[PDB]
Amino acid sequence: GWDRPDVPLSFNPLYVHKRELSIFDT
Amino acid sequence: ELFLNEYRKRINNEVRRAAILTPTSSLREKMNHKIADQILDLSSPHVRGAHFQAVRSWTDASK
Amino acid sequence: FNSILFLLFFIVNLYWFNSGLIFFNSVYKIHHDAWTLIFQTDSILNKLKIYFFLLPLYISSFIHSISTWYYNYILNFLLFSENLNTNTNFVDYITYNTLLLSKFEDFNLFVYIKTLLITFDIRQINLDFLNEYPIILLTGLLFLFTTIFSLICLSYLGLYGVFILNLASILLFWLSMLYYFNLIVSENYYYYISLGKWMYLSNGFRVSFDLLIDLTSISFSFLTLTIGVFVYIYTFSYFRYEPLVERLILFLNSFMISMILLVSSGNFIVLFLGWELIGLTSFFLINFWSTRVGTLKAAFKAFSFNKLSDLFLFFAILIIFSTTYNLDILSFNNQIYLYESYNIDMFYWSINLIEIISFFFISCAFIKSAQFGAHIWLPDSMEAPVPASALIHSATLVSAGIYLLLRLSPLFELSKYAYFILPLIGSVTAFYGGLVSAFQSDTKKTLAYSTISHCGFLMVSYSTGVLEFVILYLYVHGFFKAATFLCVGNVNRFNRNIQDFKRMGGFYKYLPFECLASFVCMINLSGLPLTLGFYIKHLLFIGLVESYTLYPLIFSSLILGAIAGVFYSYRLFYSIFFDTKKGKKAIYLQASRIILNSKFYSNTSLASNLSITFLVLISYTVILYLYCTTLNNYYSLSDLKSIYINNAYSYFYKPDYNFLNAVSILNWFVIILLISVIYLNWRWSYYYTKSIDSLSKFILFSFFFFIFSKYIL
Amino acid sequence: DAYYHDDTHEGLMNEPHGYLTMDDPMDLRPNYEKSALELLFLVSGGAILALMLG
Amino acid sequence: GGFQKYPIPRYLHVGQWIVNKNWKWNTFHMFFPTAILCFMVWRNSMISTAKPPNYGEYVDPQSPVAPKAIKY
Amino acid sequence: MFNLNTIYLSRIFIEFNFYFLFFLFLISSIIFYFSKIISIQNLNQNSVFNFLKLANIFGILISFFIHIISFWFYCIYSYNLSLNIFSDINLYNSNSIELLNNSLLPNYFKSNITIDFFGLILLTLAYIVGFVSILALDTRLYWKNIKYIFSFTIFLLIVYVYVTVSNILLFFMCYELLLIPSFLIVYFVSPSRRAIQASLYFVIWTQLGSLLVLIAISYIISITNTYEFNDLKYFNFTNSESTIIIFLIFLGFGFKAPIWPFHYWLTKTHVEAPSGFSIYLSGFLVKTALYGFYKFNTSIFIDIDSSIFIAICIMGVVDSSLKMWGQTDLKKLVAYGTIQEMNIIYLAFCWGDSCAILGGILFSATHAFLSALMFFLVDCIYRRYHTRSLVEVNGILHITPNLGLSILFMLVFFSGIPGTIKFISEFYIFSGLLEASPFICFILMLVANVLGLIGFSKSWFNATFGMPKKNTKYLPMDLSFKESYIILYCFFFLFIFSYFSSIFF
Amino acid sequence: IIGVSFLARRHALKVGAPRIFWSGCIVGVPLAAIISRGKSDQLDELVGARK
Amino acid sequence: RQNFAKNITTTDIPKDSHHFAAKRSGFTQTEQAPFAYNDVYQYPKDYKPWNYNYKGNGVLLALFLGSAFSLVAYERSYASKTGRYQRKVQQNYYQI
Ligand SMILES: CCCCCCCCCCCCCCCCCC(=O)OC[C@H](COP(=O)([O-])OCC(O)COP(=O)([O-])OC[C@@H](COC(=O)CCCCCCCCCCCCCCCCC)OC(=O)CCCCCCCCCCCCCCCCC)OC(=O)CCCCCCCCCCCCCCCCC
Ligand SMILES: CCCCCCCCCCCCCCCCCC(=O)OC[C@H](COP(=O)([O-])OCC(O)COP(=O)([O-])OC[C@@H](COC(=O)CCCCCCCCCCCCCCCCC)OC(=O)CCCCCCCCCCCCCCCCC)OC(=O)CCCCCCCCCCCCCCCCC
Ligand SMILES: CCCCCCCCCCCCCCCCCC(=O)OC[C@H](COP(=O)([O-])OCC[N+](C)(C)C)OC(=O)CCCCCCCCCCCCCCCCC
Ligand SMILES: CCCCCCCCCCCCCCCCCC(=O)OC[C@H](COP(=O)([O-])OCC[N+](C)(C)C)OC(=O)CCCCCCCCCCCCCCCCC
Ligand SMILES: CCCCCCCCCCCCCCCCCC(=O)OC[C@H](COP(=O)([O-])OCC[N+](C)(C)C)OC(=O)CCCCCCCCCCCCCCCCC
Ligand SMILES: CCCCCCCCCCCCCCCCCC(=O)OC[C@H](COP(=O)([O-])OCC[N+](C)(C)C)OC(=O)CCCCCCCCCCCCCCCCC
Ligand SMILES: CCCCCCCCCCCCCCCC(=O)OC[C@H](COP(=O)(O)O)OC(=O)CCCCCCCCCCCCCCC
Repeated sequence: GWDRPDVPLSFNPLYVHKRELSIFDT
Repeated sequence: ELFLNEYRKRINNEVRRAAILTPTSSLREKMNHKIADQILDLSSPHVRGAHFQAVRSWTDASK
Repeated sequence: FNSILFLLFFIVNLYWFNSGLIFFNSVYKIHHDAWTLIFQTDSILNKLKIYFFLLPLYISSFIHSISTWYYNYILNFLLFSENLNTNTNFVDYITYNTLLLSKFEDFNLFVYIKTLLITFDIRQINLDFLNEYPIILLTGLLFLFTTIFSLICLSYLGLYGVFILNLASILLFWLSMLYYFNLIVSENYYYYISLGKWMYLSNGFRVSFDLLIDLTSISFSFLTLTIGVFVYIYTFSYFRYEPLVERLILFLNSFMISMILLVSSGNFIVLFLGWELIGLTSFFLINFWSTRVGTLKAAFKAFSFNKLSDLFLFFAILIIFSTTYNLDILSFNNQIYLYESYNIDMFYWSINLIEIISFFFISCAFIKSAQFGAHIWLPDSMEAPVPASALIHSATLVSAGIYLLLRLSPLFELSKYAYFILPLIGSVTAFYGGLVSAFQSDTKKTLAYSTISHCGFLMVSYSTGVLEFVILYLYVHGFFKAATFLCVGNVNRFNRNIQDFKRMGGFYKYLPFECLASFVCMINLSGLPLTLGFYIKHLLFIGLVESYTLYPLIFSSLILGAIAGVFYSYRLFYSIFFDTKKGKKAIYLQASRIILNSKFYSNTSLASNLSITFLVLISYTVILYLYCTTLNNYYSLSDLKSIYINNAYSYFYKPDYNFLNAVSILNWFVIILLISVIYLNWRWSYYYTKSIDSLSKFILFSFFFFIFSKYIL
Repeated sequence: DAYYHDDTHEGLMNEPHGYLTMDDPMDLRPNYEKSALELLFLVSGGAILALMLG
Repeated sequence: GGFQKYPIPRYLHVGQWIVNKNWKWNTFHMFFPTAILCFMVWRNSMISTAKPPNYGEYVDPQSPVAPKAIKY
Repeated sequence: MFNLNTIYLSRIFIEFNFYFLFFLFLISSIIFYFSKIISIQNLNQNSVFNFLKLANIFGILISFFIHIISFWFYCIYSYNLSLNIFSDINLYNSNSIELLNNSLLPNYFKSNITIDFFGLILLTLAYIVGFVSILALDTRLYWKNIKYIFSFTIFLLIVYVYVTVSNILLFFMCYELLLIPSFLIVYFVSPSRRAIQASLYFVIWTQLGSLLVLIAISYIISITNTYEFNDLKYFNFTNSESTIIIFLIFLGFGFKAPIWPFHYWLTKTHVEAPSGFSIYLSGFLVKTALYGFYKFNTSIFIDIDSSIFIAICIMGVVDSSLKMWGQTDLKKLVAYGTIQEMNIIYLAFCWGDSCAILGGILFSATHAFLSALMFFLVDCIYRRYHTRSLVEVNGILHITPNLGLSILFMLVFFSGIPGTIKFISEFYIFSGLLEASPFICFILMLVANVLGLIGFSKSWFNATFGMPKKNTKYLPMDLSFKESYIILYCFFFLFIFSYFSSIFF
Repeated sequence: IIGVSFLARRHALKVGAPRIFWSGCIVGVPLAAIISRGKSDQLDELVGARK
Repeated sequence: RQNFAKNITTTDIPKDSHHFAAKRSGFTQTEQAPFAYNDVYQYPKDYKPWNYNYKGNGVLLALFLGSAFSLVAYERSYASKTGRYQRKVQQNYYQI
């Protein structure tokens, strides 16, 4: 019924790094 | 060495032929003959199937 | 320059040439060597008459001579070889060959044209020719090439193009497989085909690419192909309106062909190839949702286990090759008994050769069949779409170990390790899977754990050692597991990808076909009295051996696993369909709108319903055929190529009072469990007192009915 | 289904599209890397056919 | 049932919701040539196919077809 | 039916292909030097750089075709020579056929050419890998390093003399000549700044082994004044001399062909070297050492236990396989894979001249092609996605489907599926090792094909799959025709070389 | 096979359909003949008539 | 960067000069000057970017001729191995 807006880019949310990627967790 | 390996390959092919031609009944009875003895006699010590080296003394190489 | 005139002249020339050919043939027969005396007579009038009346023959011979001269020149030019037989000059050669007419001695134009026409005649093909030469290869190659080329050319073949092409190929393959299934299973027909010398594997060795279509191969091949046909028909509806339906369809076809190649393998190299191919294609199917990395973790888990199994299988094959300088399956099966007495000198222990080879084979078989310990990947493999899950868990991925055991049975018959390990692990897996499935709440997880339990039962059946019982169990489990998987897939699609039935309730009306189809499929799958699936468990308990040291644990685990079927079947069916409505209001309201009321109304696909119905019908027919072949008084199964007789059929033909009364214990255990799952109340209801009253009525009526039936008549 | 949209009317059904490779269809460079690799493939195949097969 | 359709870039050669108008002729010209190739492969392989004797046939042990042991 | 025409055609083709390459190189170099006062590119469409690129590419390619023909002639010649020697049993008859040299071109370095199957396999690897690497280095050569367009032609000439000579000293000199061009390429063509230190590490690590091999050659030459490589049959080295020679030879050639612990230089150089030169290094430059080790150890009689050398090779395999998991850098991961494969190949040569050499040669060929494929894929990833790290690269398949498909098929080939020369080589080596020492064979197979394989596959699968939501304005398009056909040719060779005549394998 | 493949390949080109499969048929007819003739000529005794 | 010449003489570049039009009247005192070159690339109709768009028979003919040459060469080779000027076809051929 309703004309839905095109699928949101929000469906895939960009992930922003906030913590160091330790080399001990490679 | 390749010729002995060829003997082993030929006897294996003959065993496959026997398996296909002869039903499982009497198959072992007919195999317990020249064929089985040759299969055992062509074992690894006598034929170098896939081993890196066939450990042969100079007398064995001459033979 | 008229087409009609050209055609008329051509027809006249044809008739004239045919008449001249007949005349020359007759004259040549009369004058075998003296025909020249009249043909090449020095008389000018006779020479002119002969040339005029045989002009079509003479012009044809001239054209043939020119063509032969040019062809010989081309061959000499290309091959730097010899001359045109001799060094005849062009003029001498052409004159001699044109004057020579003996080339037409046995040639008749009408006969030649008729032979060319009848060459392609299809009336000639006969069953006897098909029986001599298997057309299974022609259709399997068709299916394989169709899948490969469809994968490559996706843009050319849209959704509909891919579907129709692969549907045609798979239907032809299945029909041919169906035709040869009757001959292979009962008529003692099996084929050994070779495509060529594949690779060199030693200084002078070269293994050929060979296929073995035997009873052992066909049992798995026909089951996988029959399940795959309907899974293929069903997938186009399950993945309806999805971005990537062609990819899923082609992945399913790839996995099917990989499993078919594995089962119908003529030597260990082809077997290993098929092993790796099923592993890789199962990985792709599990990782179908490539965008998500959560799916990649399950795919990588399955990949690691598959690589471990590949290591074990490769090492076992290497041991076999080192012992016997041969990789042929038949040769190995018929030779292993000679080398049974041998031992292998390892690091610090002298291990028995049969024991070590069987150890590696059983390890890889357990990993791929999801036995206890190595089953951790199977629950996580449910991330795949339901068609892929059904195909892998019914008869394609989880039966690879069973196929290995059946194909190399002569090896394991002389294996102490196999004797000790197969029953114990099989029973433990059966119990574990059954109980976990009973306590499970998700549909796909429940089916996965039920698959684990049935694989354990298959291992225990092989331990008993009746290959016919193992094959029957495999067929029953595969067919009904696949059907139940399809039904739960429809249920999940309706419920919007929520696979837990805690949010499912009152779906009987919204999915009428699924409810009844699931009822039938589940009663058959879970071994229940008066169903096609009761006999498999009955035969397993008939054949179970009693000389084991851990027999107490084995038998108790088997009993618990066998009874566990009832709980999971009841929970799944009741909670999905006839329980109180637990799902979100939207699921029901979106479909209850009056505007939708129509002759076309349905929450599933008509093609899906037809596919499930045909799958159930064909499974019933095939299971009945196998039961008649094996369990009938007249044994008409084809040779299994095994010399180990277990004596288990004695308790199926002439059971004694002890065993007859022993089976009653399990029968009544199942009866009590059914009564519990039916009449037991866990929640307050308006019908609590009336439910207790109904239980009392049923008990008393059962007693009186038994009294009248046995004594009063 | 209830409200299925036909392909002829669905504006988001895609016909075959996209560029097979990164090479520009209309390129003015006399580039020969593709020709060199095609020649390598063809000569290898021809050598197999004319020297090795059979 | 399925996910909502979203635009796909034209430049990208991907299979998302790809439908071909000429799929009928494409299928016709992809099926029959494949069938001919498989027929050629099948007739080539049939030369190296093995089958056990029929119902009324027995293998004579002294016939050439019968298996023969290696003669040293 | 074999005739002298085939013999002379084989010899003439082998001799004249070298002079074809040399004359092409000489003409190209003369043009380059005498066309410009300063030998650098003129940044215009009419530069001589285009002509030099054309000449190098289609000299290598045409010489590769001629090498195919000459290799086939050699195969026929060697097979029929063995038949001629073996067939005749009469005591009066003996095969003594003497060939007279042509009067057109001279014998380079006054040496009679001798060709073997391993040498020609090495030469074919040189041709193909050099072609791939030159195709890769086009974007790297610009306006001051154009002089390095001839590096692969120089490599081809050096390798040709290396594999078509029966002289020990010329053999050693050809082996040692490879250092300068490779060092210059790494030093002047590598974009990364760490390449400066990587080049020094490469030079020092390889030169230590070169000095070891030099000491061994000095021992052989000083003791035996001969140089014909066949007079060693009539001279026997004492036990001490033989053990010293084998130790020096093994260690020196293992410095080049990476062995544990001498692979630090290899990792550094592969990480910091041009993506186009890493292909050539891994594919070919580590196998000249294997060829030299094979020649020397099969010529010398050694009466020592090879357990220590086998242990070194197995330790290298285990070390590389265990470290595969912890690499997020695709290039370093491929370098560890190269170390593993090279150590397996080297292990294949630890039983003198036994049948293990066949598996070693086949594994050398398959590793060359597989490493070329892997490094080329890494090159494509790095060039279109401006990073070769797993953390920065994800979801390649969804933006570049062809590249993701190439990665997946590369992993499948690396896994060693049947129908591939990789599988055939693994089968040879493991079949021998099972009888040699079954428990060691089990440990090696387990580690390499499970733990190392899983570590290798983790990073590649993580890169291929996922969802590339980052930097949507800078995403690349796809593989080009050049890259696609290179990948296809690598796959085609890996698949079809299994049909090569089994006489030599 | 060759004639029908040529005609069908022409039709596929006309209607814009794939034709590399018809090309494969045409190319492989001689190759299939070579393989079959070589297999027949080889003195290899599979299960069947002895040489 | 690239230094090749765009304007080739082997053929005339396909183009459309009507898609973009340059303004030539009615300007304002704040509007930028128009552009001189406004031709766009025009592809041939029926060009499909998703395949090779190859319509030649050269490759097929080359492969078929190579296969035919290989067949005839093998025939001659077999005759030479058997020591005959031509193959001696037998009356019956069996499986093998
Ligand atoms: C984009 C690519 C990206 C690559 C990089 C990424 C790589 C990794 C990821 C891979 C996955 C992603 C890429 C895949 C998607 C690509 C999408 C795409 O581009 O779509 C367009 C692409 C091209 O079609 P199109 O663009 O519409 O039109 C192209 C032209 O119109 C066609 O013009 P034409 O009609 O004139 O045809 C020209 C010619 C095609 O010309 C060539 O390709 C030149 C080949 C030179 C030789 C090189 C070695 C070949 C080795 C065998 C493989 C043959 C090639 C087939 C492809 C590989 C296998 C799948 O066609 C033929 O004649 C075919 C015959 C070839 C046989 C040659 C054999 C040489 C000797 C080999 C060794 C000895 C064999 C003994 C056998 C004995 C008997 C069994 O889509 C396809 O059509 C796919 C075709 C796939 C192959 C099947 C068809 C050929 C079958 C040949 C015979 C074998 C079958 C059984 C025969 C049985 C009897 C013997
Ligand atoms: C698990 C991994 C899986 C990976 C794979 C996944 C699947 C991937 C699928 C996608 C990729 C593969 C399939 C698609 C490939 C592309 C097909 C295509 O159509 O592309 C269009 C592509 C692009 O089209 P284009 O831009 O127009 O370029 C056209 C070409 O430049 C040239 O076109 P053209 O029209 O100018 O034709 C040129 C032709 C010119 O053709 C001709 O000249 C033939 C006609 C004349 C015959 C002679 C007549 C003489 C007397 C005169 C008679 C009157 C005139 C007659 C002619 C009139 C004009 C027709 O010249 C040649 O071909 C030279 C070859 C010569 C050496 C070999 C053949 C001879 C052998 C010895 C023969 C001895 C007997 C004869 C003796 C003769 C007397 C000495 O063109 C081609 O097809 C070129 C061929 C090479 C294409 C690439 C092939 C890649 C193959 C990859 C295989 C990978 C295998 C991996 C296996 C992995 C297994 C595990
Ligand atoms: C002691 C005598 C010798 C035999 C030893 C063994 C004793 C019997 C052991 C029975 C264990 C059965 C475990 C079933 C677990 C089911 C879990 C599940 O799915 O959820 C619950 C499902 C119901 O699922 P539901 O979804 O409807 O609701 C679940 C509600 N909650 C979660 C709140 C519990 O089924 C049941 O509730 C029935 C199981 C409980 C009743 C068990 C009665 C046992 C009667 C034994 C009779 C023995 C006859 C004599 C001979 C025996 C030996 C031959
Ligand atoms: C001579 C005899 C016959 C010769 C034929 C030789 C065939 C050799 C093998 C060819 C493989 C072709 C693969 C094409 C893949 C195309 C891309 C695709 O599918 O989508 C990728 C999908 C999505 O692709 P996409 O939609 O982004 O892009 C498609 C279009 N392109 C690629 C051009 C841009 O990505 C993936 O997730 C990777 C999936 C890979 C799945 C590969 C499965 C292969 C299964 C084969 C089974 C064969 C059984 C053999 C049994 C007998 C063995 C002896
Ligand atoms: C004492 C004797 C000394 C001999 C010294 C040899 C001198 C060599 C001088 C080379 C000059 C190169 C430029 C010539 C002018 C090109 C004009 C042009 O582009 O128009 C197109 C015309 C014709 O083009 P076309 O369109 O007709 O294409 C067909 C090409 N042919 C004729 C070759 C079949 O000229 C050419 O295409 C010639 C290309 C020459 C460059 C070739 C590069 C490949 C490697 C060989 C280089 C030479 C080294 C020696 C041979 C190899 C070793 C044996
Ligand atoms: C691994 C170390 C780090 C990497 C750098 C590599 C350096 C070491 C390279 C290998 C050198 C050889 C070691 C094994 C020697 C085996 C034979 C042996 O000595 O046994 C006693 C041998 C063998 O004796 P035998 O008992 O077997 O038989 C002879 C017995 N008699 C004599 C009693 C009849 O006895 C000797 O004759 C003594 C020889 C000693 C030689 C030691 C010096 C070698 C100098 C040349 C190489 C120098 C390379 C330096 C490189 C740069 C270093 C920074
Ligand atoms: C019971 C099986 C049910 C399923 C069958 C599915 C179809 C299988 C394919 C058809 C049978 C093929 C094998 C024939 C065996 C044979 O030679 O059988 C023998 C007969 C002749 O009899 P004889 O050889 O005994 O004299 O063969 C023929 O008559 C050949 C005529 C052609 C047969 C069909 C060929 C199909 C291949 C594709 C053709 C494409 C044509 C062009 C399209 C544009």
